[PDB]
Amino acid sequence: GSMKDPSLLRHQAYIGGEWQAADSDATFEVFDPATGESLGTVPKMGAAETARAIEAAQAAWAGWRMKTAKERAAILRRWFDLVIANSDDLALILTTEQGKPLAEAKGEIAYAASFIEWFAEEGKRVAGDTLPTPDANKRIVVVKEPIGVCAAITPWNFPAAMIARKVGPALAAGCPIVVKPAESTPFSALAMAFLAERAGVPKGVLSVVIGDPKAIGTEITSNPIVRKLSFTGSTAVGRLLMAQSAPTVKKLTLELGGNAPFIVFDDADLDAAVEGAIASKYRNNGQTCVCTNRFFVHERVYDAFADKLAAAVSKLKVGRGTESGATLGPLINEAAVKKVESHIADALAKGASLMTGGKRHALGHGFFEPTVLTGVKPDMDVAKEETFGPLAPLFRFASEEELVRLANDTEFGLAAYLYSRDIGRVWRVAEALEYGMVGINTGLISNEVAPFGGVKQSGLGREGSHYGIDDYVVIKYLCVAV
Amino acid sequence: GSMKDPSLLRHQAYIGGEWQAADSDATFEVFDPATGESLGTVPKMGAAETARAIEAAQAAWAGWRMKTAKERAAILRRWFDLVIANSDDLALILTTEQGKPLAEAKGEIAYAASFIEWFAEEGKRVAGDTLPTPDANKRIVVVKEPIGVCAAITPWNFPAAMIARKVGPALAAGCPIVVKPAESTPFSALAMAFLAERAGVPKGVLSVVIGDPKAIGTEITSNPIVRKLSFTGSTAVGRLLMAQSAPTVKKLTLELGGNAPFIVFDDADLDAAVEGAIASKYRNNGQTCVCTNRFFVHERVYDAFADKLAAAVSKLKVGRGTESGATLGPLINEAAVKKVESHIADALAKGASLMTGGKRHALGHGFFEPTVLTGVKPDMDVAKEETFGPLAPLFRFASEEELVRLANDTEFGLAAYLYSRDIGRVWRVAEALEYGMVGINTGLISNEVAPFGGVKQSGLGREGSHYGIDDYVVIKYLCVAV
Amino acid sequence: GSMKDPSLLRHQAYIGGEWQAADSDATFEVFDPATGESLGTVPKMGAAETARAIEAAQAAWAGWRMKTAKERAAILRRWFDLVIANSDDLALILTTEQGKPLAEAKGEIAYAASFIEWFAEEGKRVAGDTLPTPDANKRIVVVKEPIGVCAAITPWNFPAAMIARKVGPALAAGCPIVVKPAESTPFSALAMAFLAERAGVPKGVLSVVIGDPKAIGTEITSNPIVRKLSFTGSTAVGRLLMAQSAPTVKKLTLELGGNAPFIVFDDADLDAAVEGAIASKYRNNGQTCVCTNRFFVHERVYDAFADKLAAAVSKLKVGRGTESGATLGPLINEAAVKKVESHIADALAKGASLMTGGKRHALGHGFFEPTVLTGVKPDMDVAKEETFGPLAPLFRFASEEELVRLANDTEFGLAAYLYSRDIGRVWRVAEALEYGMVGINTGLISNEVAPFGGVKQSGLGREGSHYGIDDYVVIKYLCVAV
Amino acid sequence: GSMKDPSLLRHQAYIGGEWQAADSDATFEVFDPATGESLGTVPKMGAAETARAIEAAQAAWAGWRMKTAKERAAILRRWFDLVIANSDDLALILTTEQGKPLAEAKGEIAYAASFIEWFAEEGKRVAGDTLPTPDANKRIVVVKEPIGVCAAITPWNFPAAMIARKVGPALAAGCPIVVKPAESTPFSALAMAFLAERAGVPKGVLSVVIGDPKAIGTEITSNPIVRKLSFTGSTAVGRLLMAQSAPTVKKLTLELGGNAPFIVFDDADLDAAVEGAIASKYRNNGQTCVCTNRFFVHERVYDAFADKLAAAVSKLKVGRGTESGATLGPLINEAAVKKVESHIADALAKGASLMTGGKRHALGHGFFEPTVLTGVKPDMDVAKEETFGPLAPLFRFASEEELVRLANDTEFGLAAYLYSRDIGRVWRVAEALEYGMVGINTGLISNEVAPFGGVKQSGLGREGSHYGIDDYVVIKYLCVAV
Repeated sequence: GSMKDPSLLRHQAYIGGEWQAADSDATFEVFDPATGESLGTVPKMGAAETARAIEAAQAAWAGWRMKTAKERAAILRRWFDLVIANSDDLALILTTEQGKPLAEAKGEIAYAASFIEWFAEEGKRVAGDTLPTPDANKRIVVVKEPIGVCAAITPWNFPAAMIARKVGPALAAGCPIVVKPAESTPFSALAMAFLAERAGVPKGVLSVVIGDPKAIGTEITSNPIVRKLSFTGSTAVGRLLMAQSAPTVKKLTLELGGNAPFIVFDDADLDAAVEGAIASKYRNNGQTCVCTNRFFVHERVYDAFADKLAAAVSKLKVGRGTESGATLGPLINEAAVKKVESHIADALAKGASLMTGGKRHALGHGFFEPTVLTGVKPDMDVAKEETFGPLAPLFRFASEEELVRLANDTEFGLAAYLYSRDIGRVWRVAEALEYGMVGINTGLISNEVAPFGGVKQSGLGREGSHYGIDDYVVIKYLCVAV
Repeated sequence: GSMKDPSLLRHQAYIGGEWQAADSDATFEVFDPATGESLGTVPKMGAAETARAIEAAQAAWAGWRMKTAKERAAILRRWFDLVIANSDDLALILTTEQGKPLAEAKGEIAYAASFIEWFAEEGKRVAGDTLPTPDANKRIVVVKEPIGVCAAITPWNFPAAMIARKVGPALAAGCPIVVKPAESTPFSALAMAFLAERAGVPKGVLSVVIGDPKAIGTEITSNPIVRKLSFTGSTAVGRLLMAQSAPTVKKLTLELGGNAPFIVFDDADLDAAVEGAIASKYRNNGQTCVCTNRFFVHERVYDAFADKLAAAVSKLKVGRGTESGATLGPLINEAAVKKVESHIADALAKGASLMTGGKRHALGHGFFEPTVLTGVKPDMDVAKEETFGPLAPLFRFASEEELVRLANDTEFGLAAYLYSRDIGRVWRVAEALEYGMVGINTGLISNEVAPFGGVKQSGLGREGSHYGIDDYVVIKYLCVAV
Repeated sequence: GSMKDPSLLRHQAYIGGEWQAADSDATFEVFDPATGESLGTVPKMGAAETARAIEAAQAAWAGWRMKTAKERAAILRRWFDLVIANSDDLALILTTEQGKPLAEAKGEIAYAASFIEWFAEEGKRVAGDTLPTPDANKRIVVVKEPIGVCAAITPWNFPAAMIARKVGPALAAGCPIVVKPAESTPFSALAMAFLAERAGVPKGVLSVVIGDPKAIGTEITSNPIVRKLSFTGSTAVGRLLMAQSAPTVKKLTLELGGNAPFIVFDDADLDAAVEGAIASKYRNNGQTCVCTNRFFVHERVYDAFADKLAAAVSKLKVGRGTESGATLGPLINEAAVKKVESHIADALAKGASLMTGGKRHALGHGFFEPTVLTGVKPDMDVAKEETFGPLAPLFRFASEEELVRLANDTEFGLAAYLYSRDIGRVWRVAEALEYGMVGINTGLISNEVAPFGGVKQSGLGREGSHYGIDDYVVIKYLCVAV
Repeated sequence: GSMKDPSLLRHQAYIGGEWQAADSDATFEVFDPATGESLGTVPKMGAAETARAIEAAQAAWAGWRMKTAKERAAILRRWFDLVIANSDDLALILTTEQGKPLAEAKGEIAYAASFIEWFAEEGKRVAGDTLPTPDANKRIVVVKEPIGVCAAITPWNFPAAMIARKVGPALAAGCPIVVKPAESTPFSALAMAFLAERAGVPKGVLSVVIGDPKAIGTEITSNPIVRKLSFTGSTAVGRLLMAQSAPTVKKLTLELGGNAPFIVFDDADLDAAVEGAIASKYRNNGQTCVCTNRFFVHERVYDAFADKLAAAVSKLKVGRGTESGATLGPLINEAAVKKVESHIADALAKGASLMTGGKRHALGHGFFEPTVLTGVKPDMDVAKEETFGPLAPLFRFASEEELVRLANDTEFGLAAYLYSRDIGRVWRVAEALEYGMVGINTGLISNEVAPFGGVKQSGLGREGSHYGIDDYVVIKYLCVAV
């Protein structure tokens, strides 16, 4: 009702090119995380409807792959344009359902938009090889072709970007895709589906399914038609999805939990590290995959860094995403708040000091006071688990050799940040760090052209860049007798 | 004992760079598939020995990865030369335990060697990117680094080559590897470990563990130290290994089962076709992963191809691998023979016809008569199972639409072969075929410069070429503030 | 004149981002090649004006290269959109000043636009390297940066497309460019430049200089600020420009003359070969760099091919470009008419038989009759020179060995065309052909994704594809102590 | 004389696979630059002898290109294996003919051999692409093939490594090569040619021509058979060869002259910067092309740098190459000595001061005292010209912005060196420097895996790395109708 185009808010799922309600007419409700008020209902679908979405995708494949990359890119770039054109609404829809301040959601829409554009262009560059033959009577030619029907289970913390990142490459490679978005935040996904429809995406090529994650998830992983699956969420769930895809040996991309260390050295520019700490810890209220989970600060600047950070934090305003000056929104749901409190409680019981914040905000719901902790030790839960909230735990380190042992002492290896001004120390530490991504004197590393992903328990594959499309195609060796 | 160097025949496993028997002193016996005799005993190890193997690898990693690509190349190249130098003995050991003729045994050592050399060279070429930044204040640098400790489980059909194909890339990358080879053929695996040891491979970088396939398998898949696992074998086991590797989200390479179509068209050169048929079918007594399973012949040339194939097959000489003039050795075990008999009896029952062979060979043991069958229809078992024996089942087709349907009518998609003279037809059929590898006017396609692997249920990833090494490295994004 | 945007027609040059007359008010006239009428005037500049353009490009470079690839892509994309939006006007200017039919000029405007788009995207993908080091205390990083001020000299046959193919990859790579279009068709370049102003290309980044070919040329080649030059035209002038460019060791793209053989084999589809002949021979009245210069038809199908070619030639309509249905415009000038005459007269004199046309057309001016010749032999002038007109010289041949020798008996090696069905003969002949580009069973091969360029005396470098931007960047190796 | 294999010293040229004296039986003499004592005679050949070597190259091409890359690699690896095994004598030949210390000569042998190895491996990896078509009816296939007959003209500073830098990539590409080495140091070329003959390099594939620089060069550049030319030497000669090659549009690789700045910033590790000064200024007695020509040291560190520099120069023992402890052999000839003295006198005349050296060494001939100069300004000769002698001229600088202007105030741009410890500065400066190669906190940059070459008047193309082979091959685009 508050949009230039209210038909962007959808209360039906998108199955095989058609807008539909659940087969049983079951629906669940979606609430504004800041106010708690109802935003309406969406379908509560399951295995049967997902099966139809998968079949449709299979039936849509031959016609979609038969197009040139240039043609697919004409549709994708039309989709891109529509996303740009409806920027203000898409952002409002997102802010309302997910929480983040309008400025951040407009960032997310432009961010999302750029993945569509990037993969439109990449589609035209998926390239094979002609190679030198080891046998004179033979020639070697290698081509690439879409893998088949793709599926993707996206999370709630970036309800729009996550759709573009997973839809973009599949369609660009010549694949149809079935997407199950997060139950918390389905509107942003459906808003994308609707604009993709307008752009001229053929029926079946794109499906957004909404309902029960075990029912839909189970169908996706057991269905032999689905040849590749992408999942961005918790490490725990990702391990299970790998197990359920094992019977049909699916090609997997897994984007799992992190535990980002953010390292402020002896010789770092302190102010800039503080600028980069606010960005890497407090944007999206600390709920991103890439968010700092552990601060490691050198003895010799610990005291000075902590003050500067405490100051910086106190200039951040908490309030509803639609209010001006507002930079920290609510935590997504009730369970998110209880997690932060748990980490704070564990730290306090183990000897930590509350520098600032530490409790729920008076505005209620998901709002939580930006928190800084000092004297954080590695026996505390925050050393081993992700907070997913606005909490800055500061560990102390003495030596570069101790740091690397500290930073790496974790199951996960997604993002990592490092502030130092010495060229040789930067490399030595960056190289030693078991992480897929490393920010060097920057707190913001995410973009469309760089390969995004983790190592170790943070999963498999890479999204964005020229590396992004690789997982969505499969390779063919042609050995030609001459 | 008929070797220039009798110490190549090993009866102890190679753990952490130490020759050791099982912790409980247990053993199992290896037999000669051609003559039934005893080739000796090897350790029957299990979990605990594999665990020490795995820890040894981790202990060895820091040192091995800190060598330059060139320094690693030196050692691998010495191992190459040592494998070349000891070709005859390696060929004898291989024939003795596996069955294949000496010519094919020597063929494999040569093939195995070229992999070692190839990856030695590739290691010096594993490369990252520098990409144009989307932010003026930042710089994008991409680097590649070893994933971690690797594991490989290899089969018996190529008990030397498979070792080079999986040890080679790992080491080149900068990875240590634990290798559990087939219990039917362990000596080939050990002999190269022995030659690798002499080449200067430091202790812990290579292990060859021998014994209980389930116990050793479970240890490998559940151990968190193992970050990537390669497996070549049956699709049924591949699926389970992917399930078992899930709790740790390991990088998987799977070279699983196939169901190769050999395709003879209207305008094929029949004499060339028959030459390719014999080679793609009767290599290694039909026991390669890429062996023709289903012959599809066009109705115009069906009777002529059948007569020419039948005549050629009947002139092939069956004997023990060491016997000069013999081109067909034994099937590996009793189970293999019975499978071939089952496939024949099945086809015969359903109305097919015997053209040559069909029975077990007078020499007994694993010796089976090279067999050709006409009148084979898609309802017969061999249409859906791999034979892994010297059986040419001739199916029949009329059109180009029909053949694509029939050839792709399987869960598998490894190797396929296509004989036709029309360029337009060649490309058309090569694109429509869902296989990772396609021979065009040839029946021999396997080399070290071409990427080897399948699609669908044939597996994940590629081996050989510049593609082979990518699954042993992990990529790192560096965002550098400017 | 009679266009939606009359201001698209330009009568001033674009020196350093500002529209200017010659320093000395001098001009020269431009005439319609179909009807001889004065189309208006354009400046007659030289060394002085060219030096300001060059000096302007250097002043603009710092601010242009400082933009992200993303940003430059946007500006080029705005230019792309305008080129598409104004497609109809830009066609008529092109037809009016060059002569080719409207359908063809429209086709060229799209071609031209597809190039702007392509390099907009390639600009974002110019990539360097991180390499495995051969000395453990060092690290190798390769990066790529714009070369510097570029210059381009373009021909008259594609006066829209050539501006796109040279301005596109330059600006995309971070490079400024000074252009001198063919003084026979300068409006099409000026129009493009005008739309680039509208797109927001910063003053100095683009310059279109018009006037004395030799003075602008000699100033381009003598000036040390021009670090790279791109030339598309005759081999004669290409050889001179390389020499003039030696004292500053410029980077050179040279797209020179060809002598394209059109090869029709024994077992070809005759009807597709005729379709191929029409498009490769008579499009833009035989005035393209890739236009067939010599037909080689197998003895066995000579008459059959000649008859069908004669029939299809007669089906073409000669007339002015603005008239509907007209498929053949005039030859761009009188000297071009005299070249065609010179070639025909020589063929007859040495024994060739005329089969259609052979003289100038009734419409006068540049109009010449569609011409086919038979009994053509290697002693003829057309065997060694490019006609650049609607002349189809048919040569005879009796074998594969003989064809390769005939097709290669030339100093040139740009485009070549081959019609055959036998997979084995295609590869043998395609490989044996000393040409940069080979069309197989097609007569049209020009597009944005493929590397366009020749070998031998046809020049150096490649335009388009991902190879196209590479000559516009210089590579820097950074050796970094650890 | 005193060499394990006295037949490595050749007094005859190598033409088309046979050792010949000139047609006219003319010769000229080769002296030791440390004693003046005659080392023997070599043929003084001309056009006629070159022309033959070229024709023999054209003849040998087909049979050389026909071999697989692996087959060519086995021949190149035996040549590698013969250079390593005979490195002792080859070093001694090199010292004797050129001057540099025995130990340095050995480093060059191992350096030259590394190139042979690298390209043997690279030849196996020359790759084309398969690209996504913009037209459904067509397929895009790109292959690479050898360019044809290659010529190389090599200088004296590296009489062995330069041979291998040009021959390796050529033979690996599938080309034959005619090499004319420096008239002053021909024995390294000839010894390696001899080894190549023994290695199994087919006759005609490699020729080494000795005689009149002007006569041989002119034949090479005028002959249309020669389709590409690789040159390393002075910029002046480079400009002439590009002019001479213009009538036939030859593909050029030009490694031309430098003007390297070694930059010592405020925050450098001064001891390490000295270790890099010594390594970049006095290696090969200042006679390398990547030699430091201009030292730029910051105001704060100026004094302290100079003191430490002279303090390391005193440890450097000038002596004949065979004497133990000799780290500085003689310059090549009197003309080089006259040049060093020319700069020193001009610098003194304009204000500079002598720190150490400044005179001819007692030993005479072409030995010269290692010289350091303080108070050098831009107005001096050594500021614009290359010394090619042991002369460290120390320039003073204040701001960063100033340094970039001074460092780039030259037409040349091969190597640059940069010492600084601030990550941000290293990147800002290294990006701003107009040079093909920049060394970061190191004086030694040259190796086989990195792209070697310059920008601006320093030439065209790259040597070593995967980029090295690209200039030896040609791109063929195949547009296949399907």
